[PDB]
Amino acid sequence: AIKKYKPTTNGRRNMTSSDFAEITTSTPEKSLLQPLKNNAGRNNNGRITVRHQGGGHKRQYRVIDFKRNKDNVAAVVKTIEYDPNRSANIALVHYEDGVKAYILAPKGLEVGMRLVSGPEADIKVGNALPLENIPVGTVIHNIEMKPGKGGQLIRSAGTSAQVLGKEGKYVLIRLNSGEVRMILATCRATIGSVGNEQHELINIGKAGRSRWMRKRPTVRGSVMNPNDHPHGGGEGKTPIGRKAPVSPWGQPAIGYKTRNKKAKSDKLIVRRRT
Amino acid sequence: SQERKNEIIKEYARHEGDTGSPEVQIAVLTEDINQLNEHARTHKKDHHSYRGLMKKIGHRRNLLAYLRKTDIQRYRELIQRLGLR
RNA sequence: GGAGGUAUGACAA
RNA sequence: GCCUAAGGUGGGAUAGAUGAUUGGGGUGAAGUCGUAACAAGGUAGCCGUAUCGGAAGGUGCGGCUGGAUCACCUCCU
RNA sequence: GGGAGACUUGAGUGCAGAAGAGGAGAGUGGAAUUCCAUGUGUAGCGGUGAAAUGCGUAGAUAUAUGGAGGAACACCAGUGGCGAAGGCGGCUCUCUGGUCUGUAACUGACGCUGAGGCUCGAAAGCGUGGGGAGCAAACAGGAUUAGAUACCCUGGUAGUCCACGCCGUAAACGAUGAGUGCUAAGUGUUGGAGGGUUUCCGCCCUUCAGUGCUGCAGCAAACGCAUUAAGCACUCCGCCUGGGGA
RNA sequence: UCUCGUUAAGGAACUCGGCAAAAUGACCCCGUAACUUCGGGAGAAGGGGUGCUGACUUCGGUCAGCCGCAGUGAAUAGGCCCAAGCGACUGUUUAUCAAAAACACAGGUCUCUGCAAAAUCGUAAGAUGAAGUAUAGGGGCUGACGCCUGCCCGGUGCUGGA
RNA sequence: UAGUCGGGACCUAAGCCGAGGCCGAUAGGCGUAGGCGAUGGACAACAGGUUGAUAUUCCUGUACCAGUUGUUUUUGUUUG
RNA sequence: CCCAUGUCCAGGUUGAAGGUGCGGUAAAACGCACUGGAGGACCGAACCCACGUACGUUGAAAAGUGCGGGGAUGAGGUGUG
Ligand SMILES: [K+]
Ligand SMILES: [K+]
Ligand SMILES: [K+]
Ligand SMILES: [K+]
Ligand SMILES: [K+]
Ligand SMILES: [K+]
Ligand SMILES: [K+]
Ligand SMILES: [K+]
Ligand SMILES: [K+]
Ligand SMILES: [K+]
Ligand SMILES: [K+]
Ligand SMILES: [K+]
Ligand SMILES: [K+]
Ligand SMILES: [K+]
Ligand SMILES: [K+]
Ligand SMILES: [K+]
Ligand SMILES: [K+]
Ligand SMILES: [K+]
Ligand SMILES: [K+]
Ligand SMILES: [K+]
Ligand SMILES: [K+]
Ligand SMILES: [K+]
Ligand SMILES: [K+]
Ligand SMILES: [K+]
Ligand SMILES: [K+]
Ligand SMILES: [K+]
Ligand SMILES: [K+]
Ligand SMILES: [Mg+2]
Ligand SMILES: [Mg+2]
Ligand SMILES: [Mg+2]
Ligand SMILES: [Mg+2]
Ligand SMILES: [Mg+2]
Ligand SMILES: [Mg+2]
Ligand SMILES: [Mg+2]
Ligand SMILES: [Mg+2]
Ligand SMILES: [Mg+2]
Ligand SMILES: [Mg+2]
Ligand SMILES: [Mg+2]
Ligand SMILES: [Mg+2]
Ligand SMILES: [Mg+2]
Ligand SMILES: [Mg+2]
Ligand SMILES: [Mg+2]
Ligand SMILES: [Mg+2]
Ligand SMILES: [Mg+2]
Ligand SMILES: [Mg+2]
Ligand SMILES: [Mg+2]
Ligand SMILES: [Mg+2]
Ligand SMILES: [Mg+2]
Ligand SMILES: [Mg+2]
Ligand SMILES: [Mg+2]
Ligand SMILES: [Mg+2]
Ligand SMILES: [Mg+2]
Ligand SMILES: [Mg+2]
Ligand SMILES: [Mg+2]
Ligand SMILES: [Mg+2]
Ligand SMILES: [Mg+2]
Ligand SMILES: [Mg+2]
Ligand SMILES: [Mg+2]
Ligand SMILES: [Mg+2]
Ligand SMILES: [Mg+2]
Ligand SMILES: [Mg+2]
Repeated sequence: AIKKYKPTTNGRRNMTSSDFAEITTSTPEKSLLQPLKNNAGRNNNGRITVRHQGGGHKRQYRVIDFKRNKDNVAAVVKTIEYDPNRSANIALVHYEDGVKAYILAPKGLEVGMRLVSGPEADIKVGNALPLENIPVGTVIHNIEMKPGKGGQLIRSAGTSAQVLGKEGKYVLIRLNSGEVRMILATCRATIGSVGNEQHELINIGKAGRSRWMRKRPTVRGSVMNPNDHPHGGGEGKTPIGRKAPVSPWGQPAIGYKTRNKKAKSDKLIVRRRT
Repeated sequence: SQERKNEIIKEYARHEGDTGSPEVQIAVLTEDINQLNEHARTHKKDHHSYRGLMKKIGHRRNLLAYLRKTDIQRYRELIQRLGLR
């Protein structure tokens, strides 16, 4: 649930946060933790390549089993855990043979559920099957784009996709964005939608909290100088004062499409959206 | 349920064959009221059934008032067994 | 026969 | 020395007066604009609500007959 | 009126039955509209009092085959049913309220009304998140007209739909508060019950509770009401006291 | 001239401006308005008490007495109030003449992006974005919250058509 | 003046270097294995005394850590 | 500006959510206490900052000092690499 803080301070005023009710532990699985340094938007040349990233809290990476290709044994859900690296929660599962893994927690997943993966798995939340084995109309997430590569699509909190049909070696899927496309039928997906649906409703509340979450401030181009931004300069506040608004590198910011016009996947995208 | 109703009737019957009496009626109304409350919390938009719950509550209250005005010893005995207030 | 339903124009005289 | 009237200071409470300006309302034998209602009032009217328009009002949604006319079945004399 | 008893008719429980678009949740069906794709096909289509805007040779409308999506549920359907009212109409299941009829085993006046409080409450509207076929305030264009910020036409956004939370108002009307008893008849119909016939089917009669129509007594300013009273009575509540200003 | 102390009567008449200085200052107690997002506004304001010595104590006082001009006796610890503009707020900035009404901000909205994502660094390889995946990431504008955000698509851009 | 302090003969972070490798007019750029790299991890002694100037470093007392040689004691010799 | 790894913030104050008890109720909402210890929270040293003013202006100083001033658990200060 979302808890609304009382306005004890102006910073606390209008702020909200999740009450983390679904989280059953705060002791992550040591075996599955890996270190990640904060790149702060800087690449192997040490240059800022993505603005507005850096600082904030330290994090340990939780190795998520996106492939879900262990089909022999079932895995019992042990915990629902907070994952600082993604908007969704993750579930610690113990395979009967003693192998431990993390998965994305689907909506409605509960501690104690027994999950299976493979062509013969039931159509149940948390089970992962090849798309060819999933009946049409089923809500799915964690869709892999290439066989054996692991889930890549529909992984953020509250997201879901739906199977629309089978044509050839491809399954017609509606993605979370509304786009309808073909995914290779040998690709696997997990049944259900991603949990933590309330994630989008959080009112961050104060600037410091965004800094905790590794976001550095955005400066508007209009309040820069002309040598910094096409919107820079002018006396006083100014309008855009150009044909169209542009990025710092002169690329139109309202409406101009940036997808490669010769994309290979265009053959596989049936109906676009976003 | 007629089975659950009869077994409550036998547990609280003032004597053999006593179906009607403040104790029997109140107790049966008490399990009826509890079950309908569970339904109410699951179906919070079922306003029409909730009105049935309220009439059950008022009838139970009226019978409790009659029992208290009539035999305060019985009234205290009953409310303890059913856990009322 | 009966019944519920499907543009403008004083004032008094 | 205690109590204490009056007096002084302070922040509130309460009642009337007055105030640039402002709001709708009532009045005013014969002003301007339209014609909304009363007949089916010429788009039936009215109710609540929303929205728009100089203005009466218009339009949408639901409701009412306190509905003119011709056309049906049930009912009943 | 108070106190101690007794009672069973009011009220309730039990037992046995009856009907129902009563409510909530989750699914699901066909018809139709729209859009989309593909054939066929060729210059119109659409619309009005008459027109035009609009759509169409960038191939329409029509027609065929499919696909998507939303909303509403033809026939049944009925002064028919259910609900306190607002209201409830495809079908299926799950949860759930109430009512009615017999019986007379049980309780033994436990009842009625109910200021204040609480709950529910059409439509429009509001907030957050979805959806969006059709319809359609606003709005645009075309007309009509003296003018038209209308009626008419072509479009069309909110809204209409869903979830959750607000709002709390309607010619929210039977413009008739609730409870109880009493006071001619006739005739429909919905759900019951009992009996007399009928080979059954059904018909006959008695009856309970609804729902209508007609109509005495009585009532009413009149209109009209009339066992579903606006009649004859008792209890409690709400409300009224010339019109306007409100 | 600088730095510091005291000043009769007056008390902002000074001055662009109460600049500077003065005054307030601790603790306890009484008490505390408009307005409000119901948290606040408040330490609002405005007042009272404070030393010493006995007696007595429920251990905080109370009673009584005593001295001084003065008792947080020195030092160090808010001046306050009314009202208007602007910015919601804490923050940030012109190192060295500008700390602000500027930037940022949470919130809003638009748009791009189906993942070898868009975007960016690079001739490239290789990276960042992300060991992220549309509730995510980039970009433009607006800038808490409340109520709201009307008309114009001819022009220019963008998008689609072809 | 130190087996015991701090550093090395221990460890890894960021980062850096980088066999082959990938890329590129030249130069070189990037990068795998492998390493380097503390500001972190690990790690055995203390009190007093002493000099003009050093001391947990010298000295006194009493310790600890790793290892070496020998003596005695136990037990194991390839079902160990 | 960022990365990895350390480290610093005297002392007071306020009293958010949650919890408990007792009232309240059909159950609730909810009221009152207590507990609880939130915050780019409050007062205030160190620490960081640099708002006013005087002075300095061949300076004590190529930007400071005096008296006051703001922040001071954070979008914080600061060390090492
Ligand atoms: K805030
Ligand atoms: K998370
Ligand atoms: K900005
Ligand atoms: K500018
Ligand atoms: K009219
Ligand atoms: K009605
Ligand atoms: K039933
Ligand atoms: K709405
Ligand atoms: K009848
Ligand atoms: K003077
Ligand atoms: K104040
Ligand atoms: K004194
Ligand atoms: K002070
Ligand atoms: K500012
Ligand atoms: K701001
Ligand atoms: K503002
Ligand atoms: K400042
Ligand atoms: K700035
Ligand atoms: K706003
Ligand atoms: K943005
Ligand atoms: K703009
Ligand atoms: K923003
Ligand atoms: K334009
Ligand atoms: K244009
Ligand atoms: K050493
Ligand atoms: K070290
Ligand atoms: K200074
Ligand atoms: Mg950004
Ligand atoms: Mg500038
Ligand atoms: Mg330029
Ligand atoms: Mg410019
Ligand atoms: Mg200007
Ligand atoms: Mg007229
Ligand atoms: Mg009319
Ligand atoms: Mg009329
Ligand atoms: Mg209009
Ligand atoms: Mg509505
Ligand atoms: Mg009313
Ligand atoms: Mg009848
Ligand atoms: Mg003087
Ligand atoms: Mg003097
Ligand atoms: Mg002056
Ligand atoms: Mg002067
Ligand atoms: Mg001053
Ligand atoms: Mg002093
Ligand atoms: Mg500011
Ligand atoms: Mg500030
Ligand atoms: Mg400067
Ligand atoms: Mg300055
Ligand atoms: Mg701005
Ligand atoms: Mg060492
Ligand atoms: Mg290298
Ligand atoms: Mg080489
Ligand atoms: Mg390595
Ligand atoms: Mg050591
Ligand atoms: Mg020395
Ligand atoms: Mg603070
Ligand atoms: Mg401070
Ligand atoms: Mg320092
Ligand atoms: Mg600075
Ligand atoms: Mg402050």
